[PDB]
Amino acid sequence: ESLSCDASGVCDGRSRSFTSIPSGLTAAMKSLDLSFNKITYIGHGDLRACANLQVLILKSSRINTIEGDAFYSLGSLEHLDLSDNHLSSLSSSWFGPLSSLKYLNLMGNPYQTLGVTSLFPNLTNLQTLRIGNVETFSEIRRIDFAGLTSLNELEIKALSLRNYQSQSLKSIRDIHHLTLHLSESAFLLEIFADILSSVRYLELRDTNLARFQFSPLPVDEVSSPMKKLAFRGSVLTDESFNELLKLLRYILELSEVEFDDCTLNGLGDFNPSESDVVSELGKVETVTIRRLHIPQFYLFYDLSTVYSLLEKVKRITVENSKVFLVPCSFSQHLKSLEFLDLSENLMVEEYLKNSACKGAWPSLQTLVLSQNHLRSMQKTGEILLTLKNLTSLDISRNTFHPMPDSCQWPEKMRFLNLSSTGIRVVKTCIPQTLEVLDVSNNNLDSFSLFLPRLQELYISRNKLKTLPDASLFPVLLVMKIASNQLKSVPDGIFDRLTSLQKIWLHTNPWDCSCPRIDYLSRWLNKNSQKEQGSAKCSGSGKPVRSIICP
Amino acid sequence: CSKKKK
Amino acid sequence: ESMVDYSNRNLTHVPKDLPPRTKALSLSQNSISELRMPDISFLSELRVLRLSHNRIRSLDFHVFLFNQDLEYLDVSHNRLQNISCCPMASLRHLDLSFNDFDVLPVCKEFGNLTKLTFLGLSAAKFRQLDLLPVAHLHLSCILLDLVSYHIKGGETESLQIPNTTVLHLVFHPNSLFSVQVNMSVNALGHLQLSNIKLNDENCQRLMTFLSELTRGPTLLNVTLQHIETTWKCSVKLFQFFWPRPVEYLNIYNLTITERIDREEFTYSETALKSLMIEHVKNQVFLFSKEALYSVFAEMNIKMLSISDTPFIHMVCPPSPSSFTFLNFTQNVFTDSVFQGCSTLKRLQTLILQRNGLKNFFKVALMTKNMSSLETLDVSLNSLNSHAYDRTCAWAESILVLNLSSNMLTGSVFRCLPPKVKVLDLHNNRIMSIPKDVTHLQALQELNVASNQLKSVPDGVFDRLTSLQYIWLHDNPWDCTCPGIRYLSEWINKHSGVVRNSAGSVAPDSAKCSGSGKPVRSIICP
Ligand SMILES: *C[C@@H](COC(=O)CCCCCCCCCCCCCCC)OC(=O)CCCCCCCCCCCCCCC
Ligand SMILES: *[C@@H]1O[C@H](CO)[C@@H](O[C@@H]2O[C@H](CO)[C@@H](O[C@@H]3O[C@H](CO)[C@@H](O)[C@H](O)[C@@H]3O)[C@H](O)[C@H]2NC(C)=O)[C@H](O)[C@H]1NC(C)=O
Ligand SMILES: *[C@@H]1O[C@H](CO)[C@@H](O[C@@H]2O[C@H](CO)[C@@H](O[C@@H]3O[C@H](CO)[C@@H](O)[C@H](O)[C@@H]3O)[C@H](O)[C@H]2NC(C)=O)[C@H](O)[C@H]1NC(C)=O
Ligand SMILES: *[C@@H]1O[C@H](CO)[C@@H](O[C@@H]2O[C@H](CO)[C@@H](O[C@@H]3O[C@H](CO)[C@@H](O)[C@H](O)[C@@H]3O)[C@H](O)[C@H]2NC(C)=O)[C@H](O)[C@H]1NC(C)=O
Ligand SMILES: *[C@@H]1O[C@H](CO)[C@@H](O[C@@H]2O[C@H](CO)[C@@H](O)[C@H](O)[C@H]2NC(C)=O)[C@H](O)[C@H]1NC(C)=O
Ligand SMILES: *[C@@H]1O[C@H](CO)[C@@H](O[C@@H]2O[C@H](CO)[C@@H](O)[C@H](O)[C@H]2NC(C)=O)[C@H](O)[C@H]1NC(C)=O
Ligand SMILES: *[C@H]1O[C@H](CO)[C@@H](O[C@@H]2O[C@H](CO)[C@@H](O)[C@H](O)[C@H]2NC(C)=O)[C@H](O)[C@H]1NC(C)=O
Ligand SMILES: *[C@@H]1O[C@H](CO)[C@@H](O)[C@H](O)[C@H]1NC(C)=O
Ligand SMILES: *[C@@H]1O[C@H](CO)[C@@H](O)[C@H](O)[C@H]1NC(C)=O
Ligand SMILES: *[C@@H]1O[C@H](CO)[C@@H](O)[C@H](O)[C@H]1NC(C)=O
Ligand SMILES: *[C@@H]1O[C@H](CO)[C@@H](O)[C@H](O)[C@H]1NC(C)=O
Ligand SMILES: *[C@@H]1O[C@H](CO)[C@@H](O)[C@H](O)[C@H]1NC(C)=O
Repeated sequence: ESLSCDASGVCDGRSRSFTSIPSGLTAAMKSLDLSFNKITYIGHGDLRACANLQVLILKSSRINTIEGDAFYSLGSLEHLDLSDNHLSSLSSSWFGPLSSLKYLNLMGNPYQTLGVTSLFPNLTNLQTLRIGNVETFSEIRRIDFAGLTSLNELEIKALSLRNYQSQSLKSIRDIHHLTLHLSESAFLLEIFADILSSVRYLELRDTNLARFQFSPLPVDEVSSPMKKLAFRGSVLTDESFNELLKLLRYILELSEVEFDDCTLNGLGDFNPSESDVVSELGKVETVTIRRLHIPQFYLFYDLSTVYSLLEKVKRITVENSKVFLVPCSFSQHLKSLEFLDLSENLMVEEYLKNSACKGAWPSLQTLVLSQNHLRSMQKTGEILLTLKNLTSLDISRNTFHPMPDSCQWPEKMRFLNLSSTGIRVVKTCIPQTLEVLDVSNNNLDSFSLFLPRLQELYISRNKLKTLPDASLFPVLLVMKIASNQLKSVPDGIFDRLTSLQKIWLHTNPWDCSCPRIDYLSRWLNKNSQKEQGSAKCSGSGKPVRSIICP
Repeated sequence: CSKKKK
Repeated sequence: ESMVDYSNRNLTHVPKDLPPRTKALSLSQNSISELRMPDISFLSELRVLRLSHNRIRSLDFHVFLFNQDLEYLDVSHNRLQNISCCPMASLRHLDLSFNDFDVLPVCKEFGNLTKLTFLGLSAAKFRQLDLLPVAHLHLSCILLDLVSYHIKGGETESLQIPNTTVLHLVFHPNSLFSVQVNMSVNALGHLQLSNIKLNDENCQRLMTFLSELTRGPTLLNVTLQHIETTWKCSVKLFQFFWPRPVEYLNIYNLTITERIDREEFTYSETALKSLMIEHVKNQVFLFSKEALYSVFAEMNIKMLSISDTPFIHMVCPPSPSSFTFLNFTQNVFTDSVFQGCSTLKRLQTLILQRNGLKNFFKVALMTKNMSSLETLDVSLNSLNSHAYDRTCAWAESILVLNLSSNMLTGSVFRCLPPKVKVLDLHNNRIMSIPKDVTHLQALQELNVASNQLKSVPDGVFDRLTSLQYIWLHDNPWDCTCPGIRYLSEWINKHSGVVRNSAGSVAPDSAKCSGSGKPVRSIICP
């Protein structure tokens, strides 16, 4: 039964069970939030008082009818959120007076269309439109987006699109990021043609692409702005690849493809037209696949029908998709590949030995095999010798057996991430060449390791009673060595760390006894710059940058 | 992985 | 046992200084070359003498004249070629395997070795009757090695093997298996072959050699060790065994070799109760995984174990199988294993320990139609109960469920087999506990040890009326009085119920985040 507020002017009337817009509103209010109530009705005078309001958040209340002129006096309002209400239909009158509006979210309302009069023509300041719904938004007409020339974010949620009039999205000159939700492919070809010259990033959501057929577009030779293409929750078949790949012929400038929580009801039996395979995926440098569900993942094909298509790509991500082998021939065909991220898969040295064959991944500089099932650092590093250009490896989140004294690694490996790796000792396995080492979140009792070049040394969340000798790394730049078991570090330790420029010590059971905590106490002060995280005194909570001693 | 059917 | 171990001591003679009444002496792995009487005369009490891995050329059994008590002599891995014909009657274990004997050194006097139980031999030539002198002893192991053996003038060599519990045969470790000796056996409990290298060209050579050691009186076990073989040949090896009297078949350190194609096979009535494969290296990378996995899936035995391999999956049997035991330890299996598999309705115990099972709720949907499942060990995987779709469909029949050592959170109690009796959830990540721990009232053992639990909602362990074991240790319990009372009154009222990280009664086991004080010590008024 209470509306609050704050000094700035940010009133918060959230889940107080209202049946009407809170009585008495002030011209001091800059941001009103009346979400999640039963404001079934907004009336003529309900919002005349707060004429200086920049933000009106009415999300998911119970709003089913809003008088036409409800918003007339809100002429400074830039953020309007009516999502998730029972607006059975929309009025052209609500938005006319809001010449200051930048953001307007209308999704979540049971309207069938956007009504018979353009809603947005007089909104020269609009940057973000969100319309549509899951179960009833069914038509898209050419009037619907008249008067809109540019938008940062357009989000049409049209899962139930029964009909899309030709050329609806074409009048819009520039769209920075269009998010479409279609349940099936019936209109994708038609809409894709309308956004060839406007959209800069297309995100397609929740689409059954199972039986998607391509065919040449009516459109004229228009150079497309589109640089990113992303499929969120799509169902795809091996056929879909063959057709979808044909779309890139219209978006020559494209440089990134992404597939998110997508299902592939297939096995990689791709047969790409030959025109497309000569193109080598155009200007697409980066390909990203996350959580691709493949029902019979184990029956997956050679994937050799695309070995030529991908000779030019530079960054590939295939995360949490049950990858268990990148066939050697594939690897040798990924000539131009610089970044490879195979996190959260099924790689084991046995497969990795094939996937990194003698001629594999020639340009690879970064390998990421986090959260796979590796169990021997010696076997791993030795397999990877095939990678001559490898300069940074991440085999973290892999429950390794104890590393030995003698290992080999890529002679240019400057970055090794062994975090969360279960280890409890560090031997001379780790190569001297290492400029960055991350051995945090483990069971290390002592880091006692000569690594000259070593700049950074992330080694937090450990059981380290004692701090490492400052000779072990003469050119050191950083040392994240928090959440540890440090009682107190020897006075005169950052002497030969004439290089250290940032440090971590927080969350640590120390010992702030005036007779002993001399050095630390005053060094942390001289260079408060070189330091993030505030050291907690054991039992006091008082910072170590505090009181010094005579 | 598997090769095709030739 | 009164022992002196002098192995790797670089020795040359038998240390004349040793304690006179010594009983077990090992001079293994040295450079002793001759063994004269005055070398061991004094050790009158000697029972055991291990001389494995030396350089002795001749061995005179009279040399042991004064060791009337010697029962274990191991002169394997030397360079023996000559041998006194009469071994000491005191022998129970005589090992002469891996030497340089032309022909089996078993003389007629070996009959006097009535107490003999282990016999180890090696040779390069075999005649049918060579082991006749020991055919009337109640032997337990005959170790025999054909490392020294080459093929000869086609006139097939024979060799009658005396009745033994175990027959262990070791071959040359660096070549295609090429034995043509005809080996008979009457009574055999366990045949065991080591160092088997096959392609398709010598596959049959092995099947023939096995044919006669395998002809059956009763049942026997077979063990293959270090087999590197074609896939074609492996599918043959299985088929060769199926009709034969082999109850347990075991394979250790298998290496699949040149290609994996679809091989012909049918499994008919068999004596086989158990296939067990452990440690599988695979050198083929491209092949139809059906061609490999179906060969096992369609097997009509009761127990299949396949462990420590690169395998990523197992196919669901095409027809109702008779598997009642499945153990796929330490592979790379996923939660899609046996998805909606309605053809393991006899399966009682399934073991998926040490794999890549991700989605705890997919792992529940797996057992949906496993009408006989009582034990499910999906431990040491990568499980977690954060699934978007948290729908439960457990087999109503599970009694023992090892979920220990994953990344399970607390929602894990929203979804547990109706009639569970054992629930090992140790080494997980549970703080998040729900009010569903009493809608599952039949447990007897419980292990929520090594977790992240601070407190436990008041009134749980009350309805766990059948509880009797509970591992509460290694948890960061909040011991501030307003809410640590319930657990303290509990541990005390049930002192015997709480076990430790070892297995014995211990109410101390539960400790506090701060002092380390036993939670049952605390008194909140
Ligand atoms: C046999 C093994 C081998 O699998 C691998 O080699 C894994 C490496 C993945 C290489 C990624 C190449 C993708 C190129 C995309 C081109 C964009 C076209 C744009 C169209 C509009 O198999 C496995 O181990 C199985 C598990 C993981 C492999 C499955 C992922 C490969 C799918 C690639 C395309 C998905 C998009 C759907 C198209 C219909
Ligand atoms: C699993 O089986 C394989 C064989 O399929 C075993 O590897 C083999 O091991 C033997 C003995 O270690 C190797 O013999 C060696 O040969 C070299 C010359 O090549 C010789 O100088 C040595 O004295 C020794 O006899 C053999 O080469 C090797 N075979 C292969 C193909 O590598 C292995 O021992 C088994 N693994 C386990 C777990 O025991
Ligand atoms: C399910 O299958 C696994 C795999 O075979 C079984 O575990 C295996 O059991 C044997 C015997 O316990 C282990 O041998 C051990 O080797 C060590 C190493 O030298 C030795 O010191 C021990 O005394 C023992 O002999 C073997 O390593 C082990 N394999 C693995 C990968 O763990 C298991 O028993 C089966 N489970 C059930 C319930 O049947
Ligand atoms: C695999 O498992 C599913 C679910 O466990 C089986 O379908 C289920 O079968 C039961 C009968 O055992 C169906 O019960 C039906 O309703 C009542 C119970 O409320 C029952 O008393 C009736 O006899 C009637 O059949 C039930 O519809 C169904 N549960 C589902 C669909 O979730 C399925 O048949 C199994 N497939 C096999 C046996 O391979
Ligand atoms: C080295 O690897 C670890 C683990 O993969 C990284 O730490 C994680 O970083 C992500 C952000 O990328 C965080 O969301 C997680 O909290 C971290 N995991 C934990 C708990 O450690 C780490 O960032 C990597 N280091 C470098 C230099 O890239
Ligand atoms: C052959 O194999 C069986 C199974 O290993 C052996 O039997 C073992 O001991 C008892 C009684 O014989 C069996 O019931 C167990 O199943 C076996 N114990 C295990 C699993 O290690 C037997 O030793 C062998 N001898 C035969 C049957 O000839
Ligand atoms: C279920 O699985 C785990 C193994 O993942 C078993 O845990 C072992 O317990 C015994 C003592 O009872 C130890 O010898 C092993 O070292 C334990 N393994 C580890 C390190 O987790 C457990 O026995 C099984 N659960 C039950 C109660 O049967
Ligand atoms: C603004 O919108 C109204 C109809 O909704 C129309 O009468 C008016 O002419 C429009 N002005 C612009 C920007 O053309
Ligand atoms: C490394 O990458 C470059 C660029 O592809 C290539 O030309 C070269 O052969 C590779 N090998 C090394 C280590 O120089
Ligand atoms: C044979 O055995 C008996 C003891 O069992 C022993 O007295 C006798 O001397 C032995 N014969 C020889 C020559 O070994
Ligand atoms: C061993 O085998 C032979 C038959 O070849 C038989 O005469 C003898 O009685 C058997 N007895 C045992 C089990 O030692
Ligand atoms: C092998 O030896 C036995 C006799 O001990 C005999 O019955 C069998 O026919 C022989 N056949 C071959 C060469 O396999």
